[PDB]
Amino acid sequence: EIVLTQSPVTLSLSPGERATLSCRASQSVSRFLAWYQQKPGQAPRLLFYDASTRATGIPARFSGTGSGTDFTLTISGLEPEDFAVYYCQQRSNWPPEYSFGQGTKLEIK
Amino acid sequence: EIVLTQSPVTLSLSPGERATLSCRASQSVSRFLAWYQQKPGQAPRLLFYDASTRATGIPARFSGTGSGTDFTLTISGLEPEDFAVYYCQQRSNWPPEYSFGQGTKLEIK
Amino acid sequence: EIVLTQSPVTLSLSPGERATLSCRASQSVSRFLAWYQQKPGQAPRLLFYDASTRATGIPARFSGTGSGTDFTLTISGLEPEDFAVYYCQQRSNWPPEYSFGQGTKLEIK
Amino acid sequence: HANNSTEQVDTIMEKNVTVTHAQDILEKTHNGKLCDLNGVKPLILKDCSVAGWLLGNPMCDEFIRVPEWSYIVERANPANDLCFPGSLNDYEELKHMLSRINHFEKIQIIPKSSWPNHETSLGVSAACPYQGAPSFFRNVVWLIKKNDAYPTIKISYNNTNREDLLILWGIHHSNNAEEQTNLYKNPITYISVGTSTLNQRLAPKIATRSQVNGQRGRMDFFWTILKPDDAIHFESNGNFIAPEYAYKIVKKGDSTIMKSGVEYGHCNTKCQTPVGAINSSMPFHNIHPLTIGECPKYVKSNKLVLATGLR
Amino acid sequence: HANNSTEQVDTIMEKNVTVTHAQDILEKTHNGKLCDLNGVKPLILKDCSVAGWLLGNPMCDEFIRVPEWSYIVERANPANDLCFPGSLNDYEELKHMLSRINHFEKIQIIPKSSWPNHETSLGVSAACPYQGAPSFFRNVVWLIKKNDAYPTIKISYNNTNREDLLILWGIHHSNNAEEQTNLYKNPITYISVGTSTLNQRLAPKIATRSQVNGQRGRMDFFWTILKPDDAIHFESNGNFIAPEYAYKIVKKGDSTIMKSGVEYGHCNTKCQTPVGAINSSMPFHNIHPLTIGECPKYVKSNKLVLATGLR
Amino acid sequence: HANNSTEQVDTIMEKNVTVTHAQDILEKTHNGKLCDLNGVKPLILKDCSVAGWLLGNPMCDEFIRVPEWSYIVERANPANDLCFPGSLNDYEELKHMLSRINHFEKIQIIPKSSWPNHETSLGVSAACPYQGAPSFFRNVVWLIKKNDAYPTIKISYNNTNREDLLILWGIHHSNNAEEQTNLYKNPITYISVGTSTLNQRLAPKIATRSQVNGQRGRMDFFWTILKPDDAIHFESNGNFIAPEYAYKIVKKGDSTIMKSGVEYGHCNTKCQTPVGAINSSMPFHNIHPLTIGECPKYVKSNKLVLATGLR
Amino acid sequence: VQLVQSGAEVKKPGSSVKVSCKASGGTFSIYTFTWVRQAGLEWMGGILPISGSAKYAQKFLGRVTITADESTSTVYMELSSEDTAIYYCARDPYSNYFYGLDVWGQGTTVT
Amino acid sequence: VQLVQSGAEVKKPGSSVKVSCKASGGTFSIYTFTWVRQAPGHGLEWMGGILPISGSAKYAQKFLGRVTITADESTSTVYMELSSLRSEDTAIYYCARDPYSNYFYGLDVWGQGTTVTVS
Amino acid sequence: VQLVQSGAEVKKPGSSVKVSCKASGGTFSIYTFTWVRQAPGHGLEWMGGILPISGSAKYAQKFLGRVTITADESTSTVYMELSEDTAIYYCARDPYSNYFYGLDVWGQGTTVTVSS
Amino acid sequence: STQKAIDGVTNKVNSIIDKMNTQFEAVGREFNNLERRIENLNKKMEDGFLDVWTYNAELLVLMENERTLDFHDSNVKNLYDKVRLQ
Amino acid sequence: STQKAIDGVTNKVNSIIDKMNTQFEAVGREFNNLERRIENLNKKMEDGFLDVWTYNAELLVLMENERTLDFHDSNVKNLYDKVRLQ
Amino acid sequence: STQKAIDGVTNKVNSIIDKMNTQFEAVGREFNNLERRIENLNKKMEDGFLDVWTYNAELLVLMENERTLDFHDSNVKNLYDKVRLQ
Repeated sequence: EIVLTQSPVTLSLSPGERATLSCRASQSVSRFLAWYQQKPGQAPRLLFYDASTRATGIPARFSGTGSGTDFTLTISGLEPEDFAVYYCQQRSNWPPEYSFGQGTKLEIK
Repeated sequence: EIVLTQSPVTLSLSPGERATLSCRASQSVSRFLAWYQQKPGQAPRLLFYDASTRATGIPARFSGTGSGTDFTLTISGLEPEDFAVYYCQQRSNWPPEYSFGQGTKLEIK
Repeated sequence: EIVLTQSPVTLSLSPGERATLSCRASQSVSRFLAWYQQKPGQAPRLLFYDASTRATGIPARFSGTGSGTDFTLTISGLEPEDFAVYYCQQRSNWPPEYSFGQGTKLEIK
Repeated sequence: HANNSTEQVDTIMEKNVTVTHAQDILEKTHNGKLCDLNGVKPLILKDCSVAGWLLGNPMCDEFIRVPEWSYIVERANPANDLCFPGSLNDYEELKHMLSRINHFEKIQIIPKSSWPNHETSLGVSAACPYQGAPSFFRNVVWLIKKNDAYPTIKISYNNTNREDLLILWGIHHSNNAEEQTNLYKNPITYISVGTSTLNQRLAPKIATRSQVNGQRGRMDFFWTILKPDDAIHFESNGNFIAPEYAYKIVKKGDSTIMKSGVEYGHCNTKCQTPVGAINSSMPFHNIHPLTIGECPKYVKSNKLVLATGLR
Repeated sequence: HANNSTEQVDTIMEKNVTVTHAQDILEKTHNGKLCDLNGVKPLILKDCSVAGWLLGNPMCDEFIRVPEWSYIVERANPANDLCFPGSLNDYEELKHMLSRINHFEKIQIIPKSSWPNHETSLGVSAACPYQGAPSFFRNVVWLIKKNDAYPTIKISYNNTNREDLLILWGIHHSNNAEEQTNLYKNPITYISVGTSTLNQRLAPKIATRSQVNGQRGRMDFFWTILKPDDAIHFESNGNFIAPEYAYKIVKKGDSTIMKSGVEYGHCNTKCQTPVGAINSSMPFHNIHPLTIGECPKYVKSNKLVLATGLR
Repeated sequence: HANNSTEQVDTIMEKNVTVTHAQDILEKTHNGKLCDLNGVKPLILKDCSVAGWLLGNPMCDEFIRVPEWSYIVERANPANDLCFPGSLNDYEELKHMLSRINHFEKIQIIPKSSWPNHETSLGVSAACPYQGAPSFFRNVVWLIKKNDAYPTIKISYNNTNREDLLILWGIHHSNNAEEQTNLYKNPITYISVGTSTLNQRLAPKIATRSQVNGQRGRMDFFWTILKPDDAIHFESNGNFIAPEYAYKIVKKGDSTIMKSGVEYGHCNTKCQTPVGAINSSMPFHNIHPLTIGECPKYVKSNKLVLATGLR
Repeated sequence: VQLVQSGAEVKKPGSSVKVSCKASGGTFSIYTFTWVRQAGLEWMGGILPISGSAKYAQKFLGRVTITADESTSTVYMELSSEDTAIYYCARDPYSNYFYGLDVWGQGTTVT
Repeated sequence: VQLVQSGAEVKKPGSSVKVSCKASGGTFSIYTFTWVRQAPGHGLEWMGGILPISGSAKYAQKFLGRVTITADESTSTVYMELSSLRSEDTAIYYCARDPYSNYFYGLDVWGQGTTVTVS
Repeated sequence: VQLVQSGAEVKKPGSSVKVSCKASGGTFSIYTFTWVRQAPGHGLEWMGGILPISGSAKYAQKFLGRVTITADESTSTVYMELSEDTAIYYCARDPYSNYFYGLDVWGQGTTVTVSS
Repeated sequence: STQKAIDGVTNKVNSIIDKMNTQFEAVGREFNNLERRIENLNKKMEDGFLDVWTYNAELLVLMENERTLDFHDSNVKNLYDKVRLQ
Repeated sequence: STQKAIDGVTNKVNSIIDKMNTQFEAVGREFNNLERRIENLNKKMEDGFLDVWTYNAELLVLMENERTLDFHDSNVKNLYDKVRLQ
Repeated sequence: STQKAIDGVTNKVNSIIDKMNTQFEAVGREFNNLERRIENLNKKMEDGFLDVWTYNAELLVLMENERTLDFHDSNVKNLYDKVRLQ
């Protein structure tokens, strides 16, 4: 199995500045890491995938790089719709087994 | 249908010179005509064909060219055996259609 | 058939020299001859074959050339073991017929 | 020396050098019309394939007899072609045997009066009509039962002439069993052909197929070449498409089967490119690389002028 | 003029002349790793062949759905291949059809609910197991008698889509007579397929054929191409390998079916030599004469430096 | 400098320039006789085709055992050839398998004592006589009924030897039903051959043909390759031509099948051309473009001399 | 191929006369035959025997009737009232091109 | 493709719940399906799933003997059977979908979930 | 391949003998076998033999039509029928067909006494 | 004087046919829909031969023009040299 | 001086693929066991085409080097003679 | 000084083989009576390869002779000019 640890749960944030996340691998994950953003109340939602690739629907405001030991997700300009919890995921070999992180929170400063 | 008119029927001549015939065209017939020579008391004989070229057994004394809209039959030197009535012919369409002229007479003086 | 005549039957020498032989021809043999030697009291042997070349087991002391119309056996360096009678042989066309010689004796002095 | 002219040439170093009077070597213009080769007058199959001609398509009766030719001109996507759907076996080999025959001669072999107990006039179809009325190929006979009988056929032909023949026969691929019963009494059928070099046995095929030209059925034809003093033996029990007319060979030379759509006009041409007649003396041409007769070589470059002067 | 350098160049006279600064034309360095082409990611069949992929090899389940690719990469002497001994007919033509197909779509044409009086889950064998348990192919069906009966099969399909399809079926070459009466019931058997431009009839073969992979019997598969508004018809009496999934063609382009052994790593490549990626600009290369994309030309010369400087 | 001599050479400007001492590069002389290659003596099939040697022709007995050779020489339109009319299937793939075998080893498989219920001596024909008496081939056996019986044949072989093998068998194409029922009591007939790679089934053809060599009948032969540790299985109900002798491949190398008419003389040769022996030491030759062993290159011009001097 | 016709006959006007065009010496089934009358020259039309039809003359498109039998090499004509003179016959070879009526008859008079 | 789940139910610990993941709108037999569990204070978890064309399951090495996952490919539905509930497992559960097989893009379509009560 | 022969026997003048050439060692049906006579005052002579596949014999021209030679291919044994005669008779072996190398394999002999 | 060198060789510089006489004449062959490999092979070999020949022709005419210009420069130069020395 | 022509035609010195734009591109076809003759023919013609193009490439690079050195030496010779006469 | 010029490097002049290491060696294949469609192709491609190679060889011999004569007059010229200047 593979265990992941993320950057810390509490991170106050105010509009104008910029916030960035991270979650760290344990043994090795080549390029298998997806993203989610879960606003309180509704089902999990998709975000950037493949740890670098974009997808339809998500605005250009959100971004992030990675594909290696260090994984990142960098915002450009804060918006009043960017408050939720964000997570990590990975996938194993042909018999497919998964594992999830512990999650990171974000709140208005 | 195709209509043809020839040179004037009466044409007297004496040995020692040339003779030339004519035959009209009306609507175009291209190069699908035939010549003839009928002496009194028998069927005619194909003198020239392809509306230009000649066949076997016809003496070299006879000639004649013109395909498009001119039709001629020229002799080099009048011989005592060149006395008969000559005619004009054509053919149209794939399913055989034919039509004949009226005829011309060359007579001794 | 083909008849062959060999060198004089009687020929004596002493060790330390060379001994040569001869086998004639009558019509034509090309290169279809063989060689044998017969020490007294046993089956014949096989010296240089193919009317020229040599076979395995025969020592290098024995030698000989030929083909064409003259045949020889240039046995050089007389050893104390070369006392026997040597003969000639030839072969014919499809299904074949054979014809042997008469033999030649090399004796001691 | 010095003069005045307005030609150009290309060299190894530069490409836009202007030179004096030069000599062009590439011929670019053409007549753009099909004409006659050395007096011999060609064959124009207006809208008809080779198979339709050799089998006798009902709407191709303009070529029942043809004099000596030089080449065969054909059109792409020919409408008439074959009507009752099927195939010609080794059809590409037959079109390779052509372009080597310059003259033909239709000869009558076993006639319509050589089949006493066999019907020969009630074989037609709506796939190949004639002026509304149904029809059928003219060089080949379809045999059907007569008074509820299809007796075995045993016929032979000996090539007494000093020429060779090309014989074409066929098989019928019926759709169902009821159709085969309606046409021929015997369910199981076969055809055998035997020559001094040939040995063939075939059987029909019954299955379910689609609709093309409104016909749910197929046909298959075959061809062979006979020899002087040789003999051909036919034997069949059903689904036989017997021949009536054969083809002689009396001349062998150089020809070419082309594909073009240009009209016919009276000329006297020497080399015939597929798209237009050409007559020139330059040692290089550019139009089309499939020519008949003698004419210069083919290159792709657009400018082959070679300098002769100075400066 | 005079300077200092340590270069060399070959000429007609001498082969060891040392010259000043020159320009290289040949390209030798290469990166030994298979990577992506213009953004699109390739297809890496790890240890499977093409027949195993198309037929659904149990030990090749990793490619049950694949996005758009650029090329197919295979490995020499692949282990999996066809488990059950047999032969795909016209196997070399199918591999030529690919390299012109760049996308696939798996469609369900005949579901398991369309076989009421026919077994479908008892067609396993020890030739192709899965985690020890026996199994069989995934894209085709092996039919077997049910309740001691094998009724005649009559099925059809009309390609309502605007694209073409690939259909795979097969026949069974039983070993002895007892085996055929065990799996099926009718001794004499046939298989028929009929389309607009197809016609085929086949029968099995019973003999002794030694032993391969521990299995003595054999199999034989066939393929076809369908068209819009066309149809396919199947009739059989036994020894039938019916299909489940077909393949749709939705894109055409340039590809290549190459054989290699190099691993996979993430990159961005423009031309893929089958032993190593290359990204260069000079107009000549030397690695391997089978490239996909846009590479310079291939020469066998070990050195192709052409001088530019003086002396 | 200046001298005197009477040579000539050709250049781009002029074709009749006379130059001083030059060096010739083309070979124009040849020995015109067939001789040995590096001491290895060739094989001269005087008047005998390959089909008559491999099968065994009664009037080809001179090659019942041959040593190691270098090349096979054959004469045009060979008279002896194969007597009983027929055909060896894939006759031209076999002649490509040859020119890679440099040695043969005749072996005795399935001896004459392995048939207790089938005759093997009354299988003669008048088309292949020996010294005025009827005979047949020597490497195969034509089985006929014995005591009014033709029981089914079930035989097998296992290639225990390291070297491979070449097995030849055949079929009989009878003329009518009476002939078949005379030779073999069973009307319906089949033969089956099964190996680890080959699978085959065949049936005869009964029809009427012409007279070739006075024989109204045909026979067909086949061939295969067997690998070490594998097996071959035969099974037949009639029309069988069982084998007796096989061929063991012991050496592989470079050879050449050539067609010629020159006689045999004793020499030593290295560059044997179809029409003449060659022993030269110059790069270019002009005689014939199908050589064996080390040889100079081939061109078609006649004046390849290149000048070396001045003036 | 030599051509000879039927003969001569005299009948009342308005009736029909069957004039023949018998020939021999080749394959008659792929040859074009016409009719020429002289009551200059005139035309009626004929029949290609392998097709089984006719192309009648537009001058009298309902006048004549032409038929041919391909087992005896004979062509018929039905002329069903100043016709008091001769009727000839002719033949031109080849189909896709026209050369000319090379083989002509001898004549047939009906009064 | 829509992946509306089954519904909601309440049952005391120790028992088993059959949470269903219904879907429609394509070929269900070549797709990847998994489960994500969310106890209140337990972030995101995972169990495993089934590929419906093979007939096996790749369970979770954390609790490899916990759950049982099966699929029916004739009605486009997936199951799950976790037994011996405790007081810890009380909150909602989720189902998901992942396309393609030889590559991992991401769990694209998720749904809305199923809520349970344990006491 | 090894060659062994019959042995010795004595018979009165005019009769025949049946000397054999028993052998073993491989394919015996594609080899050339002949006979050589070594009467005391006769040097080396020849009589002929048989190729076993063909089934014939090329008899000598000195004693034309004298002896009879036959061979059986199921037991690897050649025969000879010979019906001044006191002589020993050898057996030989010539490999290959289209070329002549030599009578490589030789026997050991067989003596026949005639006397009176 | 030019008649001795260039005007007398006009028949040779023109009508290059004497060296480019054996060219690959294209012959049309037809194949069905189950012999695609052979038809593809025929297409590529014909195109390759045509490409080789046009390459040769263009290269040949290029050097012919270059040597012709160099020839004119050379003989006018040496003629100037000799008339200046004399 | 040299930049007027040599450094200006350096685009022609490189980019040799301007004339070698269409080269025989090797493609892979696979034949089965019983089609040895056709596969043998394919192999031999492919190798022949590759060898022809290799010969062409080597020959042109040789001529380009030769003519380049010739250009340099003739150039410096003509500048030498003009500056000597001036 | 011809030993330094050409006489000591006559080996290369007679070693034309180094360029013709690989020439299309004709191989013997035949075809039956119903397969003249590729036998024809085989014949034409073999003839084309032979024609290409003989054209190459002849044209190469032509440049070699022309360059040899040019080289010889080059030597006569340059020794002429050194003996003139000295």
